[PDB]
Amino acid sequence: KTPQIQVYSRHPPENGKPNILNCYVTQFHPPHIEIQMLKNGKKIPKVEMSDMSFSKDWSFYILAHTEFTPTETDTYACRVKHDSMAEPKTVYWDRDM
Amino acid sequence: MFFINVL
Amino acid sequence: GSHSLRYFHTAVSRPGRGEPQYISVGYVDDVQFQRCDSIEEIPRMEPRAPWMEKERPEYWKELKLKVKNIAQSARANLRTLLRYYNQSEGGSHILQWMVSCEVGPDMRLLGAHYQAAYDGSDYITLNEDLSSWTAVDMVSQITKSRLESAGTAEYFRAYVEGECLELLHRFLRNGKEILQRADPPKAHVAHHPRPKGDVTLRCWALGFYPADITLTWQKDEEDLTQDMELVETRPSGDGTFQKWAAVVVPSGEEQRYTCYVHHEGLTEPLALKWR
Ligand SMILES: *[C@@H]1O[C@H](CO)[C@@H](O)[C@H](O)[C@H]1NC(C)=O
Repeated sequence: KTPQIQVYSRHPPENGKPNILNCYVTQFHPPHIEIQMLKNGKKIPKVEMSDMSFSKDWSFYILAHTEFTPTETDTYACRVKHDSMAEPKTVYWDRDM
Repeated sequence: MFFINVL
Repeated sequence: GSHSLRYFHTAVSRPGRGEPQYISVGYVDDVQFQRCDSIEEIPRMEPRAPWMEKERPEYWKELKLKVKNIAQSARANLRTLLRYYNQSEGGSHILQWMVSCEVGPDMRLLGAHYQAAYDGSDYITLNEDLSSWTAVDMVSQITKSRLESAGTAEYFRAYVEGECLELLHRFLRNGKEILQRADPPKAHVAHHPRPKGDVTLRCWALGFYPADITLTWQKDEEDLTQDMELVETRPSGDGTFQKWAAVVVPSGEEQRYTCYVHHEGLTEPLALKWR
């Protein structure tokens, strides 16, 4: 059970307007996992994480999030490491999705 | 907060 | 209308350093109200919802005793499961189970559930009659015979009629403003031209509670389920949820397509087009 990843903002994004960036990681098993959020390819150290829970199919899910103000030039992403994968898995924030 | 022993 | 108290429990036989041997999270409907865990035999509890500030000290003291007992019991059961399946030690194995009770509009009991899984696969399920069990293999068949000849389901009924309903009633009263509400979705259609010349129409729904929602697209009258691109409903992080559903349409025909949003905060589905 490899993790699925969604990266998205709490509110519709607006440049120069503060917001929250979410990394929603789901459908993985076992629960051990590493999640790192990135800005311009570099680790964001100020990341909060919800408690881990699981759904009725027994797979686990968790929400990582961080405060951010979007701009025209900064990129954001979420990188996940799980035993079910040989290599890490990264998903980039797309402001239209 | 409840648990049943299975074996 | 209907409301549910739900607990999601996980026990792990060989956790990594700093990871819990046992963790459970509790919800009323789609709102988490606490986290319990045990790390290196040390139990900890954290409230997650405002109405838990109303609980008297004795609630937390009794909860801590339950965490200790449950963690201890789950570890023992993991030991036994390892032997019945002739599985080697040195590897980490996982025991999960869900506990819940549900009431209807009259706040009277409607149903309850107890279900367990081993290493991510169904192991045993308590049936709707709350007295017989559904097994999946020869080992869980041993469990079924033991529970049914022992009548252990009667002890779960006593938990449901007692503590489960007690807390569910009390949480719904103390957290009425949060739990006995429905926030309807705020919806709009976004327009994204593609190089091919066609167009992505993405129907958004934001700010709704509870999480259950349906987004669908129609052209004229036909439903376009097979043509849609959807995302799983996802938490915005502030207590509300969001979702979108998209179709690819020819340029100049965007007004032929209608998005419908179904949510319990609405009396009829919301219909909208690109504007
Ligand atoms: C498997 O069963 C055999 C015989 O019943 C026993 O000798 C062995 O210890 C078992 N293995 C494990 C890992 O329990």
